[PDB]
Amino acid sequence: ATVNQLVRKPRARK
Amino acid sequence: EIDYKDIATLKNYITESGKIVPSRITGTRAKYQRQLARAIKRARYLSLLPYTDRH
Amino acid sequence: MRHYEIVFMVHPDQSEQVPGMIERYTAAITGAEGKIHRLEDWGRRQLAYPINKLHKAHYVLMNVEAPQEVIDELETTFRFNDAVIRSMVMRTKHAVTEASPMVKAK
Amino acid sequence: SLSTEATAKIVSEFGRDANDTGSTEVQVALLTAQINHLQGHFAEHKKDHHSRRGLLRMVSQRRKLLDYLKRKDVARYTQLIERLGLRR
Amino acid sequence: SMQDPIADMLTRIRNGQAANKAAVTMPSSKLKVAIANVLKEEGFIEDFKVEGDTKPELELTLKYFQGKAVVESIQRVSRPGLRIYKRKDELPKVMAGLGIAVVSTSKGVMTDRAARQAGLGGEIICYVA
RNA sequence: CAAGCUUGAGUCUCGUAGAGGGGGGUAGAAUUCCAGGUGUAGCGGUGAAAUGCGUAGAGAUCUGGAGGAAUACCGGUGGCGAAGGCGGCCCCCUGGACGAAGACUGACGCUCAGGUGCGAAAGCGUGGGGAGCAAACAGGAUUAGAUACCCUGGUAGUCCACGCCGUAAACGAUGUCGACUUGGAGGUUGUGCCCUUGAGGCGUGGCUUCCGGAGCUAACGCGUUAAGUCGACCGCCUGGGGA
Ligand SMILES: [Mg+2]
Ligand SMILES: [Mg+2]
Ligand SMILES: [Mg+2]
Ligand SMILES: [Mg+2]
Ligand SMILES: [Mg+2]
Ligand SMILES: [Mg+2]
Ligand SMILES: [Mg+2]
Ligand SMILES: [Mg+2]
Ligand SMILES: [Mg+2]
Ligand SMILES: [Mg+2]
Ligand SMILES: [Mg+2]
Repeated sequence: ATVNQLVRKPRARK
Repeated sequence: EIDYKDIATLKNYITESGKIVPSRITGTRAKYQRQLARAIKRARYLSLLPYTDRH
Repeated sequence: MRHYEIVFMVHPDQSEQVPGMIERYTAAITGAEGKIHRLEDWGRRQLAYPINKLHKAHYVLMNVEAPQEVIDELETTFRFNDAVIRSMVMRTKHAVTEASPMVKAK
Repeated sequence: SLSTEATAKIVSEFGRDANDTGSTEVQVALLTAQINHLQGHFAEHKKDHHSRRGLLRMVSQRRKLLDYLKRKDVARYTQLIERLGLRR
Repeated sequence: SMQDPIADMLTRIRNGQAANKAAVTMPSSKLKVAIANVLKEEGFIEDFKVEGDTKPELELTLKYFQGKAVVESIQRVSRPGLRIYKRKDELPKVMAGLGIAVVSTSKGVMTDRAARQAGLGGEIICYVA
């Protein structure tokens, strides 16, 4: 949910 | 403020079997009720009030 | 400095040995800057329940203001002496000087 | 923490007057003497893990207060670290 | 905590507008004056006063229609976790041009309607819908 | 970057409450064992019985002693602690929480991947300890069989020291912090003023439960302690089974 979380690891596409 | 030595106050707060009457019956404050509990437990060691009506 | 209320009861067959233990314990307290507030002798007193197969125990109530030097030795010599059958100490809130309800009726 | 004679004297040791009690250097000394007071306690009482939480609170509190004086004025920082025996 | 004070300002406006409050108070700052004075000049609120100099306290007078919310909703856009910036031709509109978008530039705080004559861009503050 | 300012976050004093933790003593019931006394045919146990115990005198009662573990009543959606949790009393050491009056430092803060410590009980290692309860097991009923249930016993373990193990329906099935948004019934804990004219009247912080408006929600329900409106940061999920 947090944009700063996605800096470390993006959303994992299946 | 409350103390264990005045046993006449403690006789009004116990039963005939030495059981401690809770604050539901007497309607006393909850601050004194914890203090009256430990004040009897002081007097129970000093042989001032009986434990049960057995002895 | 702490404020102690010291309760100790004496074996009833040695009830005449009580004023000896009053002034021997006091001289060790007051020499090390220990104050004293209440010293009340009650005599024999009826028990709510028997202890050590006895009745009519002697009661002495005390109040001692003193540092922690006396709290090490005095409780051990209570357990060392066979005269004191029950020893009980407690910390109070202030230095107090007030007669007990036992003295005020007797 | 301590009594009145131990608290008020160390404030007068590191403060400019009796009113200089809220400053950071006093707060280091209040934690420095307290950890030095608890050196012999936790050696005998290693099974007291609940008072160790209060000990680790004050170690973490002293580390954060040393980081404020070090980043602003290092002259007062170099005085207090050897005056109380820090940096190990 | 209070790390976005403009978002704290938008929270205190949106609550008292919906809960029929007559007037609200909040801690003042320079930037909060530069937003509420623009909203005063755009018909969304009524008046603002300053109180206190060692603790600056800002006050806002609410505004209603028949007991109905004038400011229906307001949306914080940029934030300390994610900064938002646009150019002079990428300025977004609110409700296709009905609502205003508070954008602070070097020529002070103005709207995107007022940024057309100014020709500048910068930080988007809030969508006054 | 520089100089600041005080409401954030801290510091001191005066205080109050609490099963907060650790260590060392101590009390009295009850359980069982053992000693003695009086005393006699069953005690014991279940839906009903039996195994088991007892004429070497059981059981019951009374006196006296030993050991072990737990703390009735108080005791309550009561209190405390980061959580698991924590309960006889007393001493010693020690931790945080909260309130009043001011003084003082001047953002010293929030949050957290690795790292670090705590962490129910079972179980594991070494050495103690042993009442009661009680896996496996012994024995008797039950039954088609009883492995379970029920009953009579009983070891490991439960206890302590010293470690290791680090998982739970470890749950409020809600990560933490801050800002705001109508309210009641109470509880707990303080403080300020008031014909003190009663343990009361009036305020006002901390903690906590049950109702309930707007609002939110898949429904249940939440609803100033949010699951309402928002910000700061982190963890985690991507059909079921495989797993
Ligand atoms: Mg304290
Ligand atoms: Mg017994
Ligand atoms: Mg100043
Ligand atoms: Mg093993
Ligand atoms: Mg069985
Ligand atoms: Mg073992
Ligand atoms: Mg798990
Ligand atoms: Mg529930
Ligand atoms: Mg409703
Ligand atoms: Mg509700
Ligand atoms: Mg899968």
